[PDB]
Formats: sequence, structure tokens, C-alpha cells
Amino acid sequence: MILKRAADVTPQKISTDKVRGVRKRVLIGLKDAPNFVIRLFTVEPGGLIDRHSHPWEHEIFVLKGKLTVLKEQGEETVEEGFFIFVEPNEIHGFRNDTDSEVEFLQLIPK
Amino acid sequence: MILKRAADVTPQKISTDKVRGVRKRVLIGLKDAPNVIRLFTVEPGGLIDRHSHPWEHEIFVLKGKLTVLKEQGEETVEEGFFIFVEPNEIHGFRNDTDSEVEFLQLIP
Repeated sequence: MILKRAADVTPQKISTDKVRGVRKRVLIGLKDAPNFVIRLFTVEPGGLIDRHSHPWEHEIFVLKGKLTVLKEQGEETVEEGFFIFVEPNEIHGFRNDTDSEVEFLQLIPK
Repeated sequence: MILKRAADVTPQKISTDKVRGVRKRVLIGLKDAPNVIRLFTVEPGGLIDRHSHPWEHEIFVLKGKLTVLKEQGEETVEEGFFIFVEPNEIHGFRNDTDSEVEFLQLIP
């Protein structure tokens, strides 16, 4: 078995035309042995993952804070302890409307 | 899109020869659309004895200090640790602290 401390994984500071104020930790990568990809996202205050869609599904678990979820036609806030299923091709995004860092797990089957 | 509070899932208590002091919340089940996610809560002194399954498991520790039973020895980890358990690998879990331990379990 493999046991690793998520905070030891090097964060990637993402700042693009689609994503701002986000740090990404790849806990289990595309080329890793498990049949899943797992990323830990940290969204800074005011951080924004623009609405987008992909053919693959997503599972989200909110670890810390209040996360605003952008949907195709609207939005919704959830807090730590919420889990989210995003269907294939479903338009979605994320925003941190608080003054604290927000953390969530992103789960993708291979 | 499905949005759910994990704690509102009604927990299942598990009391078998090899599991004691453990509750399980099935967040995503077989009948559900996603391609299985469970939230385990281990009471103080609770124990998931050494066992194996042919599928792999992924674990993410949400709360507390989780003692992992391995094929060779034990290892205690804390909130924020992630664990990959290989297919058919013998493993278990114990809570040696005085507060509840919580972890997510992911099965592809």
C-alpha cells in the first residue's frame, strides 16, 4: 500500500484565462497505478474556476469552507462535508466567495 | 448535478466478527449514476480487522488519527493522508484515540 500526506504534495499555482486563484495538488495522477485520478484543490478568496464541461464525470467532496458551485443555468453554495456528482458533459465551475481558503477533493474514474 | 450533505446520510452500524465500533455512510452506491463512495466513522477503540478484497481501495482521512493495519506492521496517519490499497492486499484499521475518526473510502 501507498500512504502519503496530501500537504506534502507540491501545489501547482494555476493562473490562466480559465482559472484564477487556485492551487492544485495531484494526489493520484493519470499515469499512477490506481484506476482513479484524485486532485486536492485549494481555492483562494476570490478564486474562480470558469464554467466549463468535459465528457468525463467528476465527484467532489468539500473538505473545508463554503464553496460556490457554478451550474449551467445558475449557482449554489455548499459547505464542508458536502459531496457533489457532476455528470458527463455537465457545465460547471467553482468560486470562493469567502475570506478563507476553500479545499475540495476532485475524483475522476479512469 | 447531485449535491448532498454527507452527515445527513443515515449511518449503518457494522457489528461483525471482524468489525466493531464502526458506522458507514454510503454516499454513492451501486444503483447511483457515478462510476462507490463510503464515509466511515470509527469510534474510540473501534476496529476493522485485517481482511482483503479483490478490488483496490482509496482512502482519504477526514478527521483524527487512523491506525492502518498492514501485511507487515502498522502505521498511524492523520487527517489529510491518502492511502492506496492494492487488490487482494490484507489491511485493516483501528482507532487508538479518544475521539471519532472519519475517512472516505473510494472503490472504482
